[PDB]
Amino acid sequence: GEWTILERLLEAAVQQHSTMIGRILLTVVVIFRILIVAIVGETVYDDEQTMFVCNTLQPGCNQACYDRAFPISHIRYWVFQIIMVCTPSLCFITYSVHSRFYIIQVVFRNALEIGFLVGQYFLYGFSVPGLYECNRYPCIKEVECYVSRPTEKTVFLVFMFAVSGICVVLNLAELNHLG
Amino acid sequence: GEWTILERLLEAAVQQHSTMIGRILLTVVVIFRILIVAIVGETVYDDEQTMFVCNTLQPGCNQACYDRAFPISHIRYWVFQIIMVCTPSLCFITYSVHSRFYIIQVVFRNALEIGFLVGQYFLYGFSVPGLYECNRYPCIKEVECYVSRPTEKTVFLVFMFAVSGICVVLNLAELNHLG
Amino acid sequence: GEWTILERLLEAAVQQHSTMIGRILLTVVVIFRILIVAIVGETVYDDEQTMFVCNTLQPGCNQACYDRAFPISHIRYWVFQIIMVCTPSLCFITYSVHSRFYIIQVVFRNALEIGFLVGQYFLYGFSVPGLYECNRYPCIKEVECYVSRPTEKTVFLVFMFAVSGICVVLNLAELNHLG
Amino acid sequence: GEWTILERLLEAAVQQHSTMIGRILLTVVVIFRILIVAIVGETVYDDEQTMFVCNTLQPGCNQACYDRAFPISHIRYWVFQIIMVCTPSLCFITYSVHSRFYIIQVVFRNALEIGFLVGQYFLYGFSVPGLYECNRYPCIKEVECYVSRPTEKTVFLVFMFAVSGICVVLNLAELNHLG
Amino acid sequence: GEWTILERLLEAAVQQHSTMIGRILLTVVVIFRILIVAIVGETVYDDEQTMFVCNTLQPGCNQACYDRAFPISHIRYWVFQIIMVCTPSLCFITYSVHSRFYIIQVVFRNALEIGFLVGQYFLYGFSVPGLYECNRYPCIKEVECYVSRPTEKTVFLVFMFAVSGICVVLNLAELNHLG
Amino acid sequence: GEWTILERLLEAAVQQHSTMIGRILLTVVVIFRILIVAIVGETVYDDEQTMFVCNTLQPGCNQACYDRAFPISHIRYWVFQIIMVCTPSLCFITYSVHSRFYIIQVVFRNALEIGFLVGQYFLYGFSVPGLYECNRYPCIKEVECYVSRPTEKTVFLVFMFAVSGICVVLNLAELNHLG
Amino acid sequence: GEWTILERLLEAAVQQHSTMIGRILLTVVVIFRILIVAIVGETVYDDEQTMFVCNTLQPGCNQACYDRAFPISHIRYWVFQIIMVCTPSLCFITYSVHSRFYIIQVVFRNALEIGFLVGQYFLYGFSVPGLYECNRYPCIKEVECYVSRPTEKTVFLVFMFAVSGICVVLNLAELNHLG
Amino acid sequence: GEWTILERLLEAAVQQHSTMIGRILLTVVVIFRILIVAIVGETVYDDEQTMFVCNTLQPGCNQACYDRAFPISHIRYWVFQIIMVCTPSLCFITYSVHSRFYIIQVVFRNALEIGFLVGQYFLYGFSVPGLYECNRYPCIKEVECYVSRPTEKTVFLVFMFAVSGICVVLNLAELNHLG
Amino acid sequence: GEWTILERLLEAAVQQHSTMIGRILLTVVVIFRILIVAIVGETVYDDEQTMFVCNTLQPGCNQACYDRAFPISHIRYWVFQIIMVCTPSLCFITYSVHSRFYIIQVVFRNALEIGFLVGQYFLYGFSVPGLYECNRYPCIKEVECYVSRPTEKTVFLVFMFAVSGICVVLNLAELNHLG
Ligand SMILES: CC(C)CCC[C@@H](C)[C@H]1CC[C@H]2[C@@H]3CC=C4C[C@@H](OC(=O)CCC(=O)O)CC[C@]4(C)[C@H]3CC[C@]12C
Ligand SMILES: CC(C)CCC[C@@H](C)[C@H]1CC[C@H]2[C@@H]3CC=C4C[C@@H](OC(=O)CCC(=O)O)CC[C@]4(C)[C@H]3CC[C@]12C
Ligand SMILES: CC(C)CCC[C@@H](C)[C@H]1CC[C@H]2[C@@H]3CC=C4C[C@@H](OC(=O)CCC(=O)O)CC[C@]4(C)[C@H]3CC[C@]12C
Ligand SMILES: CC(C)CCC[C@@H](C)[C@H]1CC[C@H]2[C@@H]3CC=C4C[C@@H](OC(=O)CCC(=O)O)CC[C@]4(C)[C@H]3CC[C@]12C
Ligand SMILES: CC(C)CCC[C@@H](C)[C@H]1CC[C@H]2[C@@H]3CC=C4C[C@@H](OC(=O)CCC(=O)O)CC[C@]4(C)[C@H]3CC[C@]12C
Ligand SMILES: CC(C)CCC[C@@H](C)[C@H]1CC[C@H]2[C@@H]3CC=C4C[C@@H](OC(=O)CCC(=O)O)CC[C@]4(C)[C@H]3CC[C@]12C
Ligand SMILES: CC(C)CCC[C@@H](C)[C@H]1CC[C@H]2[C@@H]3CC=C4C[C@@H](OC(=O)CCC(=O)O)CC[C@]4(C)[C@H]3CC[C@]12C
Ligand SMILES: CC(C)CCC[C@@H](C)[C@H]1CC[C@H]2[C@@H]3CC=C4C[C@@H](OC(=O)CCC(=O)O)CC[C@]4(C)[C@H]3CC[C@]12C
Ligand SMILES: CC(C)CCC[C@@H](C)[C@H]1CC[C@H]2[C@@H]3CC=C4C[C@@H](OC(=O)CCC(=O)O)CC[C@]4(C)[C@H]3CC[C@]12C
Repeated sequence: GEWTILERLLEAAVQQHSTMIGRILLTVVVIFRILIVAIVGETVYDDEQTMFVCNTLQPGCNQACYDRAFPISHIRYWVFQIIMVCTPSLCFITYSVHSRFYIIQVVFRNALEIGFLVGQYFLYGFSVPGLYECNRYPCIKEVECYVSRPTEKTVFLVFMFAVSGICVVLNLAELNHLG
Repeated sequence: GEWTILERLLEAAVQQHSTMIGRILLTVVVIFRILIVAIVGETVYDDEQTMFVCNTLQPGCNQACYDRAFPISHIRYWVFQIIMVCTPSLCFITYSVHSRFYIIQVVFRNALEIGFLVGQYFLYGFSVPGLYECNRYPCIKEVECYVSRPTEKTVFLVFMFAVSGICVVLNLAELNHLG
Repeated sequence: GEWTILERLLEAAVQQHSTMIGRILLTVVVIFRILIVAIVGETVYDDEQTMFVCNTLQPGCNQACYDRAFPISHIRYWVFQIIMVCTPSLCFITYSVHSRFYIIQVVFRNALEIGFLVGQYFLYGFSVPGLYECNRYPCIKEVECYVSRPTEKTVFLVFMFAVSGICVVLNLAELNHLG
Repeated sequence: GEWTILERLLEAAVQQHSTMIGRILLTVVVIFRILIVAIVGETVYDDEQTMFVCNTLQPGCNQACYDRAFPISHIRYWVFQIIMVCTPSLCFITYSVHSRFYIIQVVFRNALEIGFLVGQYFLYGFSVPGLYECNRYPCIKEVECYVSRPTEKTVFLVFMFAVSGICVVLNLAELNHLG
Repeated sequence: GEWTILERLLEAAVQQHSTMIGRILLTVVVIFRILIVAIVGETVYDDEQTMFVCNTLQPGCNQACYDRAFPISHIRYWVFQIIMVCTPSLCFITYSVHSRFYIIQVVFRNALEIGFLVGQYFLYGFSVPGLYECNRYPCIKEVECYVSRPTEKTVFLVFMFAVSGICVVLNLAELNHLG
Repeated sequence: GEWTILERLLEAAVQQHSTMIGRILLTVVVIFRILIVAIVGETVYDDEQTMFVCNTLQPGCNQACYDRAFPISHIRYWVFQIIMVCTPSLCFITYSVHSRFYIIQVVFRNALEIGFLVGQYFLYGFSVPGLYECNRYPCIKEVECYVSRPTEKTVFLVFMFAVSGICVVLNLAELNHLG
Repeated sequence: GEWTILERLLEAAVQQHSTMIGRILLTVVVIFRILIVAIVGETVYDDEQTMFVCNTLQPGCNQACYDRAFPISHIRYWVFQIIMVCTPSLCFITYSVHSRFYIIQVVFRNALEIGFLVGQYFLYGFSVPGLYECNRYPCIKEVECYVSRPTEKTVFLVFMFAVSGICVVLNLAELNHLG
Repeated sequence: GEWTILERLLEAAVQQHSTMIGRILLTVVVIFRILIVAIVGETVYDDEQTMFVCNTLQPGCNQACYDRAFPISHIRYWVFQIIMVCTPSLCFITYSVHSRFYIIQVVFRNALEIGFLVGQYFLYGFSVPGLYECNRYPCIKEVECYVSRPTEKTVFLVFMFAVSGICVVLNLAELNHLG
Repeated sequence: GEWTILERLLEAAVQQHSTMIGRILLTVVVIFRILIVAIVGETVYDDEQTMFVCNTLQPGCNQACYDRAFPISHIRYWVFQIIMVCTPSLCFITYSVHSRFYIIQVVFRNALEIGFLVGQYFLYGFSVPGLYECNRYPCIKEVECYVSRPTEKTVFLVFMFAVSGICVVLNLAELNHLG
């Protein structure tokens, strides 16, 4: 992934006036989200489908049950969330050199943070179990499948949920501050 | 992929005078297309032929049915589209330092955007199913094949179609603005 | 891993006034931790699950016993520790350009160093043996499993424990210096 | 490996006053060690365990005999040696901007060079044979194993020993020069 | 099978006085039962467990589901029935050379014929299907298994049931004849 | 197969008065049917299911398509026909020692010969092809299967049909002779 | 097995004077033991070691656990018992043509019948389970193994125990008769 | 094969008056044909299709090329020839107990011997080579196949041709003797 | 094995005058040797080389170590011994119909019995262990191999040694009787 283009864009997008809460929120976003996703998370989800196995002899059942158990990977959801959260801060380049803008940005950023947090709760939950039960064609009746590295993905889920809750609390604090 | 050469060329190609609609179009192109293709999309289509399987014993039938089901990969079509869309904006370097030019650029950019959107509709459609039916030599009669990660590629297709429709609407808005 | 973003952040975060002990601690952190993790350690833990084998015919027992023997990889724990240790020094950017701060930073850095050292002692220990005994479902009764590169991971464990003990001694020396 | 961080640190660490012998030693270190390890040596030791085979049917005997024959890889020992040798020259950044220092640096650098040369002689020797005899559990009695690319690793061993002997001779020449 | 010992015993056991119905019953028994079992039936049930397959990867599930689907083979039940039916006629050798005996023999032969016919109805039924559903340990949940030569074993079942019904009708005819 | 019991029964069953046509029919039956089935035919149909293959990866499709292509083996049909044809001649033992009988025997033997000849025509035909097309569950759509020793089974079919036609012509000749 | 030599020897050994109980015992021995072992039992124990499987990857563990679970096959024990029981009746040929002898024969036959019945109880028991637990070298710790055709061997065990108990009761009846 | 039925039939068929040449012909037939086919030849052609291999990956090509190279096995042709040659001598049982007959028998026996000798020359030839070239569907273009035990089948072919030529010479000698 | 030819020869060879000890010896030979070898022993040694395995990857090492561990099978040694022991009793047919002969026969029979008993002690011993150690070419150094059915072959060895010792004691008793 070409993270240096996003780095240079975020360097040119952090020149806008911000409050204390906004700078604490940017510090949490830079440290607890970007460096961890861009350094640690890529290799964890590397052998997700290679080391996914099911107890059957039916061709094509592994693909069906893997696609049914993990519709979207965690890492790609987090990368999309990171890109979308910083979008309101990237519209400053277009709107500047070319206080209502600040309020609109804050409102949109709060709505995005809450939407992504709720979507993360509904998509995944709080844990990744080590077994899965599958009843999708072409598999015959119900079969059982086994997952790769479930403990380290439960740890990743819990850590990301905690960081997103912190950023949501700071967003609501600043929203109350504006009034 | 060497995306930093395109970055430096687009940095030297965005010095041309543009309208408000043109800057909104460039912002949508930079955010919703380049960062997602250059960060997220490369790894999704990595095991497309390795995890493609068919129910047969005939040598060479997997290659024939994979080539018949996916004549061109989605990711390479999107990269070519990204390069071609920014071509009219890259001819400014040749035509400058060396308002009719602006109008010609707008006309060509609208024609390219509509051509690629229609070609994307005719090549792929709106969904990627999880099964395929193949009747190509050397396969005997019709055989059935199974696809890798179909839900996340339906999600990618829908997202790209929405972004291309937004950029087409802005292109027609600016075309009407010029008159 | 994108270590150059952390490099540029640590270049912009080392402009704070520091004592002699703090500069010796930063030199030990830069040399004995970052260059070794960022150059040497990545390739050692590359085939940890591919070259992990157990003596059984049960599908899914390799995944269960590998997840039970190594809940979190050493390399990811060390990367997270490196990021967290430098966090108090990365809050200077937010708190500066925007002596109590120095004392609070020292207290938090000492607490983090001791917490990570104790957690490393409780998670892993001092050696990595070459055999493992597993009694987790779906494995039948107890089975025996064999580990990849155990001597070079015992060497890595001992080296990291020695460096962390040195940095803890310097942190307590500076804490006594402040009084 | 992130060799550009070490490059930038060595660029900022070569601003210290040095003698003629010290500059010849730095030239030999830069050319005959860093460029060869950082360009040529990484790919040679890539399939060391994949292309290591033994004549047996016992599960887990390949891991035991590979770990017994190569406790530490040559390439990682050389990288650690390169980092440690340049450490005395990297303490100048801390000790400068913040002739006894020069003498202490020379003494420590000579001790490190001799220690690593003797350790390299005792760990490996002068050649890498193409056969190995193993009598480690779980292997039954003694078994025979075959090695990958032994001639090119004997060539690498001899070349590195010659370069280290040259740098040791220059270190003792400068030590005599100081008196 | 040593059928010639039974042949010589039945040659020495058919010297007893019998009625017309008893000789018709012996003719049906000799032709429609002994020659067909002793010539045709042995090879049909030769690959019953070798060509029995189930859709699973679990060791030991084939043995469990084959033992659950066919507790006793058809051919061995028929051989035991043939031996037991001729037992009352083989007690004449002991009771002769050494009309109440004739009546007791007829009563016992009728009871045996009806018992075996009812047991054959309850054990097997009228058809052998080509699929089986198994939920026995160590198989996980329910699995599906496929049978070898089901049409020719349905034909064998129907033929044997018809012959046994004919012999039962003749036994009841003679029982009524005695009064 | 225990053919010597049938031999001894046919030796004790050929003591009945017969015409010239009946003795020619018995000679054709003894030579062209019993010796060939009892010597030559057993080994030809030994590997019928072992050397039967289909082009698929579906478990259980070989059993389904083999059972659909050969509901009853040729050799077992011929053995049953041989036993049934000689049945009217085996009722002489019961009816003798214990000319209307001769006429009834001739009528029943002609009816059996014609019934078996017509059934052989409808079951099999005149040739055994080397390919088969199968569309039975669990096979997906239509698959193609290959047969073992088809030329030698076409030769066997033609030879048996010719011999049965000769015996039918002699049976009708004797039936006309009686009037 | 050459059962016709034993047949001819038992034909020449049954010319001795015997009582009513002795003839009933010989009838039970001839029918319920010899014909069933010589016709039915040989094929049941044909694939005992081929269809015996264990859940392991260790070479040589199948042989060790099969030899530990079935030290002597049931069928060979029954054949030896049949030969030994008829031995006292086969010494009449030597002692005749060449009432104390009759009494000695009865005493020895009763002792043999009781010894074999008790040995059968202690060797096997009353049932054959479908699972076995093995802890014999070279198997690692305890492993689990699966048995072939356990229900039909429990049926065989029960039938043989019932017949042996009947023959023991008749032997003790005749022993009391002699006084 | 049940050769004892043919033995007993040939014992009852050699009671006809014969000349010296006819008895020499019967001696050659009994010794050089029946004992060798009935003792030696059965096991040679046992693994003809199991040990027949071709250099391809196409399913079903082995069956096609084996059926094309050996339309009828040598051993079955020889058994049929043996049965047919003795047929004229087996019609004596029907024609006797029930010199023109002798002449008709001699004429038919000579015609059969010459027909079978010429058919053996045209079907097979004089040698069995060790390679075969096959261009039959489903094989792609021409493929090469390898034969099992070719030298011992060339020896068998030559021996049988010599014996058949001797019997043909004796048949023509006796035909000339009759005139 | 054609044991009925030996049966008929031993029936025609037991017409010679013999003493009481000679008839007891013939009874022990007929019962405890011929019926057990001809009924029980053939199937025990059926899978001796198929179920013999060694822990290696070297082609041809199984054949070498099996031939080194079992130079001659037990069953073939016992069959040869049975044939040779009865040879002196088979020379009576030649020497009769065509008391010094009796003495010479007794002397030769005693010498043969003692020679075979001593040879059996030196060839095999008293037990068959379950492991074997092999150091024969092409095996590399020493390897370990595992044996099939060792307990039932130790039982067979002990039983045969006991019977041979009984027959040797009776032979020496009769030798002393002659004087
Ligand atoms: C996360 C995905 C699924 C939807 C992403 C939608 C974005 C494309 C949204 C989120 C932030 C939104 C922007 C937030 C702020 C505004 C400012 C608004 O203009 C101003 O505040 C300045 C001019 C004025 O004062 O009216 C125009 C719309 C815009 C750009 C919004 C348009 C819709 C945006 C770009
Ligand atoms: C997407 C693929 C399949 C075709 C790509 C074709 C391009 C090579 C096209 C699209 C944009 C086009 C250019 C758009 C604008 C013009 C300007 C035109 O010149 C001017 O407007 C300036 C001089 C003048 O005023 O006449 C000369 C042709 C050119 C470069 C066009 C030539 C053909 C181009 C390069
Ligand atoms: C390692 C993981 C599991 C927890 C990481 C928690 C961090 C997010 C902690 C460790 C360092 C802490 C900071 C260390 C120093 C302080 C300074 C404190 O403010 C000051 O010293 C300046 C203003 C003043 O003088 O009060 C406010 C809290 C803060 C940022 C702390 C908040 C909590 C932080 C960021
Ligand atoms: C290779 C591994 C196994 C051990 C690496 C140990 C290093 C951490 C050693 C080697 C070089 C040593 C340094 C070489 C020079 C000196 C200078 C000495 O101070 C001075 O010369 C300046 C002040 C003065 O003049 O006293 C303080 C110790 C120090 C940093 C040494 C401390 C121990 C160091 C850092
Ligand atoms: C099929 C299996 C499960 C049970 C087999 C039981 C047999 C052992 C049965 C069936 C036939 C029975 C026999 C049928 C006839 C009689 C005759 C009866 O004696 C007489 O009729 C003659 C003396 C008299 O007139 O009393 C003594 C019992 C006996 C042998 C019966 C005893 C029990 C037998 C042998
Ligand atoms: C081939 C299969 C499917 C059916 C086999 C049916 C047989 C059991 C048939 C064919 C020959 C038939 C027999 C042919 C001749 C007669 C003679 C008939 O009696 C007599 O001719 C003698 C007494 C008299 O003169 O009436 C009684 C029926 C019976 C035995 C027939 C009964 C039915 C039989 C046995
Ligand atoms: C089942 C296995 C383990 C041991 C088999 C031992 C046999 C060899 C036993 C069982 C029956 C026994 C025989 C039973 C009867 C007698 C009769 C006895 O002589 C007589 O009764 C007749 C002369 C006399 O009246 O003394 C001599 C011993 C002998 C043959 C016994 C010797 C030992 C025998 C042969
Ligand atoms: C080898 C296969 C392909 C054909 C086998 C045909 C047989 C069935 C042939 C060969 C010998 C032939 C027989 C040879 C001798 C004669 C004698 C002939 O009658 C006599 O010689 C006696 C009465 C008389 O003198 O006319 C009637 C035909 C018959 C049986 C022939 C009929 C046709 C037979 C049986
Ligand atoms: C077991 C194998 C390895 C050697 C087998 C050798 C046999 C072929 C031996 C054992 C018994 C021997 C026979 C035992 C008895 C004698 C009798 C002897 O003649 C007589 O006693 C009758 C005439 C006379 O009184 O001299 C001639 C040799 C011969 C047949 C012996 C010749 C050698 C024989 C056949």
